[PDB]
Amino acid sequence: PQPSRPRKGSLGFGPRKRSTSETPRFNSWPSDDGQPGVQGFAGYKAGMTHVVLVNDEPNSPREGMEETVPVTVIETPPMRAVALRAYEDTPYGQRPLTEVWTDEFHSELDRTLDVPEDHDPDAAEEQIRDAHEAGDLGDLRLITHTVPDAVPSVPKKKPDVMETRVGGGSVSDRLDHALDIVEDGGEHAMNDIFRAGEYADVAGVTKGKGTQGPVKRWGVQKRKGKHARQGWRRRIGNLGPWNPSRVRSTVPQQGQTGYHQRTELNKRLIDIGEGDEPTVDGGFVNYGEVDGPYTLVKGSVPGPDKRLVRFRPAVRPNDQPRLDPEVRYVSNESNQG
Amino acid sequence: RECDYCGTDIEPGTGTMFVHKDGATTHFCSSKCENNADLGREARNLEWTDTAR
Amino acid sequence: MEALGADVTQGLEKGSLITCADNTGARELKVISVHGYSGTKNRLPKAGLGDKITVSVTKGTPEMRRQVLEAVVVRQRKPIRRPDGTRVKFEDNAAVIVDENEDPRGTELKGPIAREVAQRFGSVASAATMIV
RNA sequence: CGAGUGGCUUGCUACCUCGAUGUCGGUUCCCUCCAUCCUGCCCGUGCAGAAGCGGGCAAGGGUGAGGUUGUUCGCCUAUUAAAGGAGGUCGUGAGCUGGGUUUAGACCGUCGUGAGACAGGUCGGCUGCUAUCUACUGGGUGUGUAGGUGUCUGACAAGAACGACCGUAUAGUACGAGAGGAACUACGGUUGGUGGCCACUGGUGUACCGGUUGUUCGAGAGAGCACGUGCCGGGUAGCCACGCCACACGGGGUAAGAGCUGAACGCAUCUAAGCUCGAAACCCACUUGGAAAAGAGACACCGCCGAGGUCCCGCGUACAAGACGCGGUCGAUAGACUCGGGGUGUGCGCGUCGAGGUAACGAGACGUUAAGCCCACGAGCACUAACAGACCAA
RNA sequence: GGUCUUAAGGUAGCGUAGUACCUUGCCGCAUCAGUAGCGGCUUGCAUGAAUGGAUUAACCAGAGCUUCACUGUCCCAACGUUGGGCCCGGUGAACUGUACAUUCCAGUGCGGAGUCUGGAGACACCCAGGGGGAAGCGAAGACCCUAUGGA
RNA sequence: GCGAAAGCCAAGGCCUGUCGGGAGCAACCAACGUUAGGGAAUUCGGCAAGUUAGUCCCGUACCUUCGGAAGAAGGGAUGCC
RNA sequence: GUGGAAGUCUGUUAGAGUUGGUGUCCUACAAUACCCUCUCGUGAUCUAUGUGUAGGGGUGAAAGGCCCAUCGAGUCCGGCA
Ligand SMILES: [Cl-]
Ligand SMILES: [Cl-]
Ligand SMILES: [K+]
Ligand SMILES: [Mg+2]
Ligand SMILES: [Mg+2]
Ligand SMILES: [Mg+2]
Ligand SMILES: [Mg+2]
Ligand SMILES: [Mg+2]
Ligand SMILES: [Mg+2]
Ligand SMILES: [Mg+2]
Ligand SMILES: [Mg+2]
Ligand SMILES: [Mg+2]
Ligand SMILES: [Mg+2]
Ligand SMILES: [Mg+2]
Ligand SMILES: [Mg+2]
Ligand SMILES: [Mg+2]
Ligand SMILES: [Mg+2]
Ligand SMILES: [Mg+2]
Ligand SMILES: [Mg+2]
Ligand SMILES: [Mg+2]
Ligand SMILES: [Mg+2]
Ligand SMILES: [Mg+2]
Ligand SMILES: [Mg+2]
Ligand SMILES: [Mg+2]
Ligand SMILES: [Mg+2]
Ligand SMILES: [Mg+2]
Ligand SMILES: [Mg+2]
Ligand SMILES: [Mg+2]
Ligand code: NA
Ligand code: NA
Ligand code: NA
Ligand code: NA
Ligand code: NA
Ligand code: NA
Ligand code: NA
Ligand code: NA
Ligand code: NA
Ligand code: NA
Ligand code: NA
Ligand code: NA
Ligand code: NA
Ligand code: NA
Ligand code: NA
Ligand code: NA
Ligand code: NA
Ligand code: NA
Ligand SMILES: [Sr+2]
Ligand SMILES: [Sr+2]
Ligand SMILES: [Sr+2]
Ligand SMILES: [Sr+2]
Ligand SMILES: [Sr+2]
Ligand SMILES: [Sr+2]
Ligand SMILES: [Sr+2]
Ligand SMILES: [Sr+2]
Ligand SMILES: [Sr+2]
Ligand SMILES: [Sr+2]
Ligand SMILES: [Sr+2]
Ligand SMILES: [Sr+2]
Ligand SMILES: [Sr+2]
Ligand SMILES: [Sr+2]
Ligand SMILES: [Sr+2]
Ligand SMILES: [Sr+2]
Ligand SMILES: [Sr+2]
Ligand SMILES: [Sr+2]
Ligand SMILES: [Sr+2]
Ligand SMILES: [Sr+2]
Ligand SMILES: [Sr+2]
Ligand SMILES: [Sr+2]
Ligand SMILES: [Sr+2]
Ligand SMILES: [Sr+2]
Ligand SMILES: [Sr+2]
Ligand SMILES: [Sr+2]
Ligand SMILES: [Sr+2]
Ligand SMILES: [Sr+2]
Ligand SMILES: [Sr+2]
Ligand SMILES: [Sr+2]
Ligand SMILES: [Sr+2]
Ligand SMILES: [Sr+2]
Ligand SMILES: [Sr+2]
Ligand SMILES: [Sr+2]
Ligand SMILES: [Sr+2]
Ligand SMILES: [Sr+2]
Ligand SMILES: [Sr+2]
Ligand SMILES: [Sr+2]
Repeated sequence: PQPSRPRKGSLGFGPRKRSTSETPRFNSWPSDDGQPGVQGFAGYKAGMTHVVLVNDEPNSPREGMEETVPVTVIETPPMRAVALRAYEDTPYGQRPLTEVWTDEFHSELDRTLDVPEDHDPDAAEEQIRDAHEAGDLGDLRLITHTVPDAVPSVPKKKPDVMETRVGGGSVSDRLDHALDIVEDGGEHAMNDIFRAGEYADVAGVTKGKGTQGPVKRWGVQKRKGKHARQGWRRRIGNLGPWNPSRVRSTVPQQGQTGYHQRTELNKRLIDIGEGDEPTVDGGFVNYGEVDGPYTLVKGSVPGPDKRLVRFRPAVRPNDQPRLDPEVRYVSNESNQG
Repeated sequence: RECDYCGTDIEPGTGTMFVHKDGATTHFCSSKCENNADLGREARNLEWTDTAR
Repeated sequence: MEALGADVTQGLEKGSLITCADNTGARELKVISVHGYSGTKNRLPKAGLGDKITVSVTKGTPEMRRQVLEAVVVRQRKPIRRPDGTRVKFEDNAAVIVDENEDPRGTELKGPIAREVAQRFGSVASAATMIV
């Protein structure tokens, strides 16, 4: 009778093409509530290990008991909020108005940008504050970059640059807050933004797998029984009915799979530290050793080891925060074996 | 916990526990041990085992 | 149902033949259905530790044979995961015949039972000799 | 009895096609319709409750597994929130199947003097093609906007990114004589769907290590062949699912419906103007694509004798070509080496033992030996190789 | 009906059959559930004695059914091996071609349109792909009817 | 080894079942290896694949034309010194 | 116990054949091929060469099979434009 069955794969993550920027780009930011503050940070994926935690959930039958939890280790050294960009509201949406830069730049930012030699931070600030007076000011964001050099396991030195919105109290106050960070040198850390136990949304470009067929790429069945021995094993039944006389873009076909941007919601931050406590014996496979600022994210994170991952305060958390979970054990057993 | 087979310590958050027919219980640290046990080999007769050692 | 307290990889399907761990007179049971389950196209309905299932008696006493009864899976060969990460697996797949109220039809259970199961069906537990 | 709508059944017609548009059923994969089976929100009841029964809005999602039969259909079984129906050349054979129908062989019953026949039954019985165009899934090169780097905007576009269930508290409460027996709300979990990931468990692993059969190199040692591992055991990286993680609340506008104010019609009236509410449905929220959006975009800095770029070289977080990303002595990018971290399971040789045997000989055991062999990982380390160098450029 | 056509009026056996339309006949077995299968019943639409009946050990790449064992047939797919596929040197065909051709949604039309009408969309070229459409290519339809055709 | 069987090796013949080079070498296809738990649920149908296997000892039903059925079935053993 | 019969059994001995895969191929290696599975293999067996039967005629353990890629009446040329 032709039983029903959901379609193969989601139509919400396409087209399934190769990502334009390996550096993830958030398409949304948290709401403005608490004191002003940068709404995101970044780091490089290292690998996974597991930890043993004391159950936090006050609604759990296991509250207060040992619990093994998988963790992905992300090296999160300090970043540099190098500039302050202002957006003005226009009939055609938000548009960049101007930027306020600094003087102190990391020694290798010149591997990506044409660092400013002659800039005027006051004319820019002036224009911005004037825009606020006029009431045409759109959100405020910081031009941020990473310091790959601080991470030995990562070969690159060329910083990765991304823009991160600044949210918070009143615009006047966060505008002032933004200028403060920038002017210093822009140096800020994971602490300044997140606290262990909070929920973050992680974004990253998935592991690439080049071209793959419909079975792997879309999860369609393989031909079954006798149908698998006639010359077709991993090909779909048909590309569509007689009419419409065309192939719809909705039918599962071969193509690029992997290396797509993905934003994974509600990842609990288990612990933010520095040192080599999470590192693994023999070294993380295909990565290296960790000994410095790091963040332990609960579960999995998109991308291969070494890829740039971005954090943001969760924009749609399902649960309340239970800060600083008690970590009783952090596995350091070799990941080879 | 120690591996009821080779003797080494079992990394927490790891290993398997096999429940025998009569209700007994054997905690294995890895497949290697389980597999040698399945072959009918005794840990004391295998040089690489802590037990043996 | 009440949270089991462990992660289960169903190791049985509709049609699987399993051991009846009790003294009801039924020796072997065949899985016909899984309570509360609804699968997907082409998917064989699966059952594992803790599930209540409808069964038909394949081997046993004349009076029991062919009867269609309810039961509870108490042991399975495919591993399950406990909160602490350890996996647990049994020597066989077994179930216990139970009635409309989930009370064991038999008078004695044979072999060990999983703590997780005992906790969900207390009366079944209050009949077990060993609880692993 | 009367009036209609559909084009799912059947019939009728012979308009299209006989220099051929391959049958039924199934399968796989995609889109849709609503006359709604479930799920959401409602109205009535011969509505106490619980539950039924009937009706309204509503197509977001779901609608599954099995036994006979080629079957469609249908009958039957256990599950289920429910296991709805229909269109797409009765969607789908330049996709599959070939069980039925529908060639040639053969049998039975019936018919026929006979050859032979019979939507009667029965056993057997063939499925060609290297894609030109178009269509779509992905990947490039150019031109246009009109020197370079980095960061963005967001017109538009896609989504189900989420659907459903069980359980606990509420509560043995409301209701009811009792039997029976709710809800709001807050929680825990399961299932189907979705995206990603490998610490854990599992699979693989013709890297690797070991055991061992036949045979050949005289034995030993060490090896070849026995199909891309002779066979067996274990298994690293990697890849994977059977493993693990994540997948809203809340706004805004409505339908059916419940109402407010309110007149035509002094009254009344949810409606005519106005207004308050109100669906899993609509819009927003969230994710993904997106400067070729021809109004062809915005910002900052750098540069026009040089910013930037190409060739070249060492490589992969990338990869069918192309593309992409990193490093190039201001260096740890690759290899060697040594540590570390892993796999296997105790090497050759020698010494003791060894059932025996005059002796020769001797399977095998213990010791040396956590040995030997091996590693697609990490660290250290400039030892080797990233040299030398050529060119474009407002 | 308790003979009549046309000579006789179906005996032993077998029987819902490779023959039974009705039909998934009815009872039973077996299965959670069996239009199947086997046993029984049997008035046989339309069995039946060398148009041979019945029956049957042995035999069978003959048709149907059940059970034990086993298994990636399936749940639900994964990883690996060899040869191709992809890039490079060399060699180097064929099928097919009225023309034009970047199409999509509707409509119209000899009622089944890339080309007509109205809109929508559409910068050119190239690589790989699985085959929706060109009522795709291949063969002057083996079906059906017609011919004062053939065998 | 039962063997004119398999497998390996001589004498003898050959590298001409005659295009090569390159990418850890993707999708997809042809042959094929290994797959946890379930075990025919798949399908018209166990189609395909698999299971069993050589030899010796024990033991072997219905039925039968007394030949057979029969290697019925089922159970045990198997090297080296 | 001897004996060693059999249109007897197993058997890729030679040799003959072809159940299934509806596998590969299907502008092929091939106008009937390839691989695995499968059947026969002391006889109504298989096989070479010679020889005979000729077209409304042969030959046929019978399928309208075969008689030089064609047979419900061969092929060639002629009747014939
Ligand atoms: Cl299929
Ligand atoms: Cl079921
Ligand atoms: K026709
Ligand atoms: Mg590992
Ligand atoms: Mg481990
Ligand atoms: Mg199905
Ligand atoms: Mg006509
Ligand atoms: Mg056609
Ligand atoms: Mg309606
Ligand atoms: Mg009610
Ligand atoms: Mg829909
Ligand atoms: Mg059709
Ligand atoms: Mg077609
Ligand atoms: Mg075809
Ligand atoms: Mg084809
Ligand atoms: Mg048939
Ligand atoms: Mg004939
Ligand atoms: Mg006919
Ligand atoms: Mg047939
Ligand atoms: Mg019968
Ligand atoms: Mg007679
Ligand atoms: Mg004609
Ligand atoms: Mg005819
Ligand atoms: Mg004639
Ligand atoms: Mg398996
Ligand atoms: Mg089926
Ligand atoms: Mg077979
Ligand atoms: Mg002759
Ligand atoms: Na084929
Ligand atoms: Na078609
Ligand atoms: Na009508
Ligand atoms: Na709906
Ligand atoms: Na059915
Ligand atoms: Na058609
Ligand atoms: Na079809
Ligand atoms: Na076909
Ligand atoms: Na078909
Ligand atoms: Na609303
Ligand atoms: Na007769
Ligand atoms: Na025969
Ligand atoms: Na397989
Ligand atoms: Na096509
Ligand atoms: Na040559
Ligand atoms: Na005798
Ligand atoms: Na054959
Ligand atoms: Na003739
Ligand atoms: Sr269909
Ligand atoms: Sr960004
Ligand atoms: Sr966006
Ligand atoms: Sr085929
Ligand atoms: Sr069409
Ligand atoms: Sr035609
Ligand atoms: Sr409607
Ligand atoms: Sr309802
Ligand atoms: Sr039909
Ligand atoms: Sr019917
Ligand atoms: Sr039929
Ligand atoms: Sr017929
Ligand atoms: Sr047929
Ligand atoms: Sr132009
Ligand atoms: Sr309740
Ligand atoms: Sr009561
Ligand atoms: Sr070999
Ligand atoms: Sr063997
Ligand atoms: Sr209203
Ligand atoms: Sr542009
Ligand atoms: Sr009679
Ligand atoms: Sr006979
Ligand atoms: Sr036009
Ligand atoms: Sr192709
Ligand atoms: Sr030789
Ligand atoms: Sr040559
Ligand atoms: Sr292996
Ligand atoms: Sr079957
Ligand atoms: Sr079946
Ligand atoms: Sr035996
Ligand atoms: Sr013979
Ligand atoms: Sr065939
Ligand atoms: Sr085969
Ligand atoms: Sr052929
Ligand atoms: Sr034979
Ligand atoms: Sr002989
Ligand atoms: Sr011929
Ligand atoms: Sr002539």
